[PDB]
Amino acid sequence: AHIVKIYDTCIGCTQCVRACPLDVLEMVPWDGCKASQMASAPRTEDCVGCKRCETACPTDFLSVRVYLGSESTRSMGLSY
Amino acid sequence: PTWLPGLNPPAHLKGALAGDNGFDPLGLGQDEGRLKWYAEAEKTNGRWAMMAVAGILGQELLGVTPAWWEAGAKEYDIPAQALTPIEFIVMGFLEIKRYQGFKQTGTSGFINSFPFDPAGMNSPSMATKEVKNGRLAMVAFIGFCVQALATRTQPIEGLTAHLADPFGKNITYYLTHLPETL
Amino acid sequence: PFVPPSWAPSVFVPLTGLVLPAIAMATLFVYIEKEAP
Amino acid sequence: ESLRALVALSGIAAIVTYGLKGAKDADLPITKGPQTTGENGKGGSVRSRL
Amino acid sequence: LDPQIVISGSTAAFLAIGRFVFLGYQRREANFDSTVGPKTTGATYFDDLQKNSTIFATNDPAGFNIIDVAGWGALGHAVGFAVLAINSLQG
Amino acid sequence: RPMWYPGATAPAHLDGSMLGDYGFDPLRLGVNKDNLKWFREAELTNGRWAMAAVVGILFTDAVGLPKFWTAGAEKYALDNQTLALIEVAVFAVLEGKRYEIYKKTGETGFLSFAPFDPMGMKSEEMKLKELKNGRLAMLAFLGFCSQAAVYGKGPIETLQLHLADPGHNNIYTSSVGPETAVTVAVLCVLPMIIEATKTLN
Amino acid sequence: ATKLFPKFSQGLAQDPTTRRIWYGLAMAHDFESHDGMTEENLYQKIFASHFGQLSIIFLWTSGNLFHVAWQGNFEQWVTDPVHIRPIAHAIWDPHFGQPAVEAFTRGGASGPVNISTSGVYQWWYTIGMRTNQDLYVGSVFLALVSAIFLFAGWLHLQPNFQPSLSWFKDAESRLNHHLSGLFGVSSLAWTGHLVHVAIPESRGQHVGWDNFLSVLPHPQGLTPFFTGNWAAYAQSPDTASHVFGTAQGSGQAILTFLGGFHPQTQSLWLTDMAHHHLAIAVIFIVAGHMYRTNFGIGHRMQAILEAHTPPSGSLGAGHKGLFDTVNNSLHFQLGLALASVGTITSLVAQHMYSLPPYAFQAIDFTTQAALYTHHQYIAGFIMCGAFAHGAIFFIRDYDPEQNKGNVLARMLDHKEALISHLSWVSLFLGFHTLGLYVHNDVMQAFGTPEKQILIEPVFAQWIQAAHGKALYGFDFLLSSKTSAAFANGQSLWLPGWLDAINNNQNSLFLTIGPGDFLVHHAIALGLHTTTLILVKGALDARGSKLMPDKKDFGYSFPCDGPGRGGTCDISAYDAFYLAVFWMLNTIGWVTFYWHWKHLTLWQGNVAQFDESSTYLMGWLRDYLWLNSSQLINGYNPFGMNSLSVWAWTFLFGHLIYATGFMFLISWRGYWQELIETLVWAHEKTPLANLVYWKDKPVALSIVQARLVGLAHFSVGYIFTYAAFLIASTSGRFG
Ligand code: CLA
Ligand code: CLA
Ligand code: CLA
Ligand code: CLA
Ligand SMILES: CC1=C(/C=C/C(C)=C/C=C/C(C)=C/C=C/C=C(C)/C=C/C=C(C)/C=C/C2=C(C)CCCC2(C)C)C(C)(C)CCC1
Ligand SMILES: CC1=C(/C=C/C(C)=C/C=C/C(C)=C/C=C/C=C(C)/C=C/C=C(C)/C=C/C2=C(C)CCCC2(C)C)C(C)(C)CCC1
Ligand SMILES: CC1=C(C/C=C(\C)CCC[C@H](C)CCC[C@H](C)CCCC(C)C)C(=O)c2ccccc2C1=O
Repeated sequence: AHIVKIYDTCIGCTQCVRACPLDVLEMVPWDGCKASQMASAPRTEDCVGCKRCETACPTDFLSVRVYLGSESTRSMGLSY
Repeated sequence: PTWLPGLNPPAHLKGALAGDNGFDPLGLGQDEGRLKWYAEAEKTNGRWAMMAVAGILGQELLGVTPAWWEAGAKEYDIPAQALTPIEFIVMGFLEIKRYQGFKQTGTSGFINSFPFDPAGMNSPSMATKEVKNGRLAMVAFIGFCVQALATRTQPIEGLTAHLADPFGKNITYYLTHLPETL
Repeated sequence: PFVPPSWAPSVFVPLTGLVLPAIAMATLFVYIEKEAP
Repeated sequence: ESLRALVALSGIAAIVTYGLKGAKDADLPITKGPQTTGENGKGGSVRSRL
Repeated sequence: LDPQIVISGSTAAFLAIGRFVFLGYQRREANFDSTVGPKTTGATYFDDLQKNSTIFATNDPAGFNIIDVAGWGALGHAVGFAVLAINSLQG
Repeated sequence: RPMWYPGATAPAHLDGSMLGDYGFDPLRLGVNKDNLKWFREAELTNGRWAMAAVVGILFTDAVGLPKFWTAGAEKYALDNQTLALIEVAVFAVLEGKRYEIYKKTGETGFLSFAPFDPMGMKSEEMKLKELKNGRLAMLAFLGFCSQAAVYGKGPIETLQLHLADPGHNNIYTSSVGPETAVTVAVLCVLPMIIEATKTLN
Repeated sequence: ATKLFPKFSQGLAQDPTTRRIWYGLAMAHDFESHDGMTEENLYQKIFASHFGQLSIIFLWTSGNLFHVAWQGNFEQWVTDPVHIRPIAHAIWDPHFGQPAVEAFTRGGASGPVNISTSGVYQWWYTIGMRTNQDLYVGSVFLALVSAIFLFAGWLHLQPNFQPSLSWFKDAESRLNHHLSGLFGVSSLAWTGHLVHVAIPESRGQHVGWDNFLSVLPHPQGLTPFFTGNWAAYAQSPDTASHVFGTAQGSGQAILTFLGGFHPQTQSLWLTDMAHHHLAIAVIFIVAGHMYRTNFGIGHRMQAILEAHTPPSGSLGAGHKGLFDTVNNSLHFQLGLALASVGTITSLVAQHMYSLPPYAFQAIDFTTQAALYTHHQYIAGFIMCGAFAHGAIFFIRDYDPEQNKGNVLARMLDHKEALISHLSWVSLFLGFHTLGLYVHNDVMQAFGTPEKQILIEPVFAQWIQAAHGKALYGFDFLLSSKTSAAFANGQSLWLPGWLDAINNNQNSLFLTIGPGDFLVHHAIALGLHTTTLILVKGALDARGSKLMPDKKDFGYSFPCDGPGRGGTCDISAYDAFYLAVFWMLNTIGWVTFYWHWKHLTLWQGNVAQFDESSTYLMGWLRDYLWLNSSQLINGYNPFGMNSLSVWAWTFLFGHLIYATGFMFLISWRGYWQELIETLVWAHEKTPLANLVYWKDKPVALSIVQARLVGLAHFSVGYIFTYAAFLIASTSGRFG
């Protein structure tokens, strides 16, 4: 399983969620920014680490990171 | 007691181990159990050194033909090649006896399945004499070795050649007149 | 006092070329695939 | 373990005996050898060197 | 050309020059407690073959142990044999 | 339980339940309880044939008859090719029952009909006595094969060559002699290492 | 599943792929990142591993002694070594045919032996071996010593003898023993061996373990040593009419200072090497009493580091707090060690081609070639390792607050200046070197060879005139007869050095010209470039502007994906990865250059070098093309000869090399899809869907394939060049 962490510079623009091809990110209520939202990663056992969430983040140096870790049969994307 | 005129004895002299003179300038004898192993090793090196000095001095006083260093290769009846394994076997048995007693029960020496003391006396006045003569004999035997290497003499030749001329025939002579003696 | 015999390459070469690789690879292959209880 | 021991027994008892009774010419090496003094003195091209 | 005069005078000179004038300057470098006094805060063997064990006692009024004698005598011997060796190659 | 070097350990499956168990297995061969069941009769039969071979190897070299390493070489006997085929059939037949009677009963007997005891003789604690004799005999057979080696005379002839004679002609004054001294010195110092393995646990 | 292998990393022994096998082979010696690794356990494992390495080294040397003594002809080689070739070992290959074995049987042997281009024969003849028996004794001894080291390595893991952590990290007590004991006493004892055995064997005598106790090494003997008459050990040295292995012109001296070469053997005198090891033994033993142990007079390294901060603050804190990072980290110490050992290795090579120590070296030319090339390549790899462990130090063991203001933080503060100026010098040397070579090529291609730039290397020729090479007409400091240095050294150690430096037949201070100018600049380009890549990788390991948290990923991580324009090869591992290619190139240049200059020296025409060395067609035609004539004729449809094995290795190298390109050029995912279709095919095939994988097959990961491609590149490169060098030099002169 990989390590996906959301940081506090998030502005809650939902770009990371629409870019995730595996549905491991979701938007939770929050009271720290104008949009009153913040991303969260409740299902990092389904993540494969494609790093589209990092590409979609607008704020400079990113508000979401994907640290690579120990692979499994789901995090390798093996269909056989 | 201690080697220097003045020393606070370290953590190997409490008041007594076998016979102690507070001489650990490097500081090895500290690990517990290990100092006991060193004590037994000191005793047994002394034992072989006492038997060795008795050996050389007994060879020379009883009038054997070669000196003690050329005594390995005269001739014998077996004579030389089959003398190693027998030694190894005999010393094996005795020695694994010694160790396998010393490890389990008797933290002193013995020879065969004992604490060995058939017809003798056991008191610290004998233990200190044993250790002292052992040290004396180790130093003595290394004296024989280096003295024989430099002078090419049997030991009593050295002692009488020194008693015939104290001022002279010293270590300075035999180290600065080396082609004379070779 | 030490000399290896004349027939020594003939025996020791295929031993270390074929046998020890075979035992090594078979043993290691059983070791790799073992499941922990 | 049984047949795995059997292949060890047979593999050893085949290869080790191939060493000293695979002398059915092995093409060159086994005591058929160089019957000519092949390249003893021929070593170098400019300097001979044996 | 006496070896005893050269070596004995050498070691005497160096023991004197270490005795009287270079003692305190050598003892100002004993104070390393500003940076290191616990070389090893250890409990057992493998730590006290590395920590101090014995203290060589001196009734010497200034306090030369056998170690300072060994050091200054060693330098004296090195320099004395250097003098004899430079004298050795035919002047 | 007198171990193979005076103060020793016991490997963790050679307790005192076997017969000749002096606790010697340094290479961990019989670690199964399935090969012990088999190595026991390997031990007993390998030893047993050698016990039956020592008698022949001594009598043929006491009475006369040409020396054993050239026994079958010259042969006044019959038809070298086919009597081996006689030496196949009766044996394989016999082996069927040896292995079968090994399988059906527990680890003891072999002959064709039953655990073979036509006498009322010892079937007791003295099976260790004959396996002890056997493991003596196996060592005795290798010596004779090393006498068909280096000296080339028979058992009793070299027995006369040394065994009325001093230690001037023995192993170490012979062809294969410098290696035996090394092996004696190495084997003798070996339990001194095995003790160091288990002193530091 | 949760397989056993490997036990050091639980997360690795978890996945059902074949990644676990390769990674389990790859992370075995990464002790710092196993499961449950404390610090004491780390040091103890490193200690036992060192013992393992020592065991392997000594066992290997015993192997060399054994094979030389058994299958070689060292007993016959010592009678005439300008003749019968060395023998390494004998071959028993059942694949051979009749002319193969008929060909390989060379050197006076009776079967397929192959020549020993290693220099062990000259080493063992110089130090004092003469027969086989001595070699066997040495082999048995070294095998025994290897067994001792292996046993000790097992010993110090047993829980009663495991040294505690603070026994390690004891700097001051380790350096006194290393410097005094390990260097000084070893050097003193080696002097003992030279004086007692090696010299009287070179006078003609058999000083063995028998009767070395009863033989005078010098016919006065320890009288002048204890009197102070030491120059009486140098009177009447070996005459210049000497014959080495006999007593002809034999002297009596044991400690001289002559310089120069031996007039008949083209090596240094043995007496000088005795004197040298004696002198530096004294120096090292004296230098071993600097630091403090459980006594008085010693030094503290922390005080020494603390007091060296300069006033005016040109350095911030100077060396404050370095001692708690040199002591606390292993990659820092390993980096320093690899740096020093690599530079010393280069020095070994550079001195051993020019000042050959061993008897009848430099008349076996293949020995010279292989030795120098070997040590150069070894030095290259070692230096690359030094910078790699620098990068690992920065990522894993660096701490900023402990290093606030020392020189180590200053180096991280202005690193762009460093990288910029390394870039500048690399560019400058590249443009001008390549430009001058291309210009000379164009001039040579057209009919005008006099229209080309040939700069004379006047600096190095100034230096060579400073050392005594009286050919350039400069007349100063050692070439002038009225200098102070010349007159002071004249009486004892100059006249050998001048006769050895004015000879134009040895390798000592070869004559140089414009080709050497150009090639030396090429070499400087190699060094500055490789330093650029490595230093950039090291200093940008904490983070860059493309990525300011590179420290959170560790040393060797793949990439950061397609974002921000895509970041391939961003790790420090990949910087070192790029640097390896430059190392191979640069050593290629120095070794091509050395080899060709000495080929033209040994053949006879230095003119060919001094003319054709100034334009790249000269290299391609006169070195690579002309000298590969006897190599590729190692076998043809007409027959084969000795150098057929080399002519097969020579293609083998190319094959590995070209396979190396595959893992570099074609990156991963293509292979992932291909392997997936293969999985389908084996899954649906009848009569072969009865055998399955236990661990699912996947393609090699991004990081691994770089290492594999580099392995093929390096191995093929080395095998190809070794084949060409051995085959060419031994085909001509051998
Ligand atoms: C480590 C150094 C070393 C090396 C590289 C070689 C290399 C070779 N030896 Mg050899 N040998 C060595 C040391 C070495 N020897 C020593 C010390 C001895 C004395 C016991 C011998 C005795 C010996 C004989 C008698 C013969 C060879 C032969 C050979 C050749 C065929 C390979 C073979 O069967 O070897 C077999 C080698 C051995 C049996 C000795 C190795 C013993 C040590 C304990 C093993 C080392 C283990 C190793 C480090 C672990 C690597 C494996 C691991 C990756 C899984 C080959 C050139 C054959 C030959 O000459 O053919 C022409 C041959 O017949 N060797
Ligand atoms: C070859 C026949 C043979 C066989 C099958 C056995 C079998 C056995 N013995 Mg054994 N033994 C034998 C001969 C044999 N012995 C001989 C000849 C001796 C006297 C030297 C002994 C002395 C002995 C003792 C003292 C003990 C055993 C024990 C055992 C049992 C457990 C140990 C084990 O796993 O061994 C398995 C062993 C094998 C399967 C043998 C494999 C053969 C190897 C691979 C080749 C050996 C060749 C040899 C090294 C080279 C020739 C040697 C020569 C130069 C001296 C096992 C049933 C132990 C036990 O439980 O008590 C009964 C025990 O304590 N044996
Ligand atoms: C005098 C005592 C002594 C001695 C001899 C050693 C010796 C050694 N220690 Mg050591 N050590 C000591 C005291 C000593 N130590 C003390 C007191 C401590 C506690 C502080 C330690 C703590 C310690 C640690 C923690 C470690 C060692 C290690 C080592 C080994 C280093 C590896 C090696 O082989 O280097 C060999 C080096 C040389 C021979 C010198 C090379 C000099 C130059 C560079 C080479 C060129 C010279 C010449 C040209 C070569 C000729 C080539 C020839 C083939 C022609 C070495 C055996 C390491 C080891 O391997 O552990 C097993 C290790 O990890 N020691
Ligand atoms: C003093 C010697 C020394 C020591 C003790 C170390 C120790 C270490 N290095 Mg290091 N290193 C060294 C020299 C050394 N290195 C040199 C000289 C280089 C330059 C090449 C490097 C380059 C280097 C890198 C780049 C890295 C390390 C890493 C490491 C650490 C883990 C090693 C590991 O897991 O590898 C496991 C070892 C293997 C899997 C072996 C691979 C086999 C290689 C590819 C050679 C194969 C060639 C093949 C045998 C040819 C056969 C030919 C055929 C025809 C027969 C470890 C602390 C790694 C680290 O710290 O990770 C963060 C790391 O990333 N080192
Ligand atoms: C009692 C007293 C006194 C006196 C004192 C003294 C006098 C002392 C001395 C001391 C001494 C007298 C010491 C010495 C020491 C010595 C030494 C310590 C040495 C060393 C040596 C060396 C070091 C050497 C080395 C070497 C060699 C071997 C050779 C050459 C080279 C070399 C150098 C390396 C008086 C009267 C004052 C008063 C007070 C009291
Ligand atoms: C990355 C890193 C690292 C590494 C680094 C390195 C790797 C370095 C190298 C370096 C080097 C590798 C250097 C070199 C140097 C050298 C030198 C510096 C030289 C000098 C010389 C001299 C000084 C000489 C002189 C002389 C002459 C000129 C001649 C005559 C004689 C005489 C002596 C006078 C470390 C680990 C630290 C850590 C951090 C990071
Ligand atoms: C061919 C290739 C593969 C496919 C490689 C595979 C599937 C592995 C092929 C190796 C086979 C299975 C065995 C090779 C035989 C070797 C001798 C094995 C050596 C093993 C050591 C332990 C000795 C990649 O996955 C890849 C990934 C990234 C960049 C380039 C490439 C690439 O070029």
